[PDB]
Amino acid sequence: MGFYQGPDNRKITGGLKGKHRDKRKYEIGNPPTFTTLSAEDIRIKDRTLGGNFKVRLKYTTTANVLDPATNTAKKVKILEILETPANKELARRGIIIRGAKIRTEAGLAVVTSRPGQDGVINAVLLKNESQRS
Repeated sequence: MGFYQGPDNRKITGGLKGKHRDKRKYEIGNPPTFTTLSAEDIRIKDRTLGGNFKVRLKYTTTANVLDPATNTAKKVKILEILETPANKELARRGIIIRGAKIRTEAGLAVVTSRPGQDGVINAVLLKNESQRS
């Protein structure tokens, strides 16, 4: 009870600290080179490509002329039927009936059998031109 000094407060300013200036560290510079290709490699599989398959021989329409003079049966190509059978329109296709005249690379022959599995109709040479009258 008389006199007493009150709470004296001062400003303790001790923030005397500077920062630093920043430079480059170790940043990624140049990128690496690239790969080439495999185009020519695929072109080497492309160059060695195979050829093409060939053709086959087929069954030509034949008449099996037994030649009575030589007594030997032969396969000669069919020209045409001359003496018209009842089944002429079928004999055009080559379905000829026994007794109808036909021309072969041999001569005039008469069909003496039915059409074979080859489409080969057996015939016999009459050893002359049979007069159609």
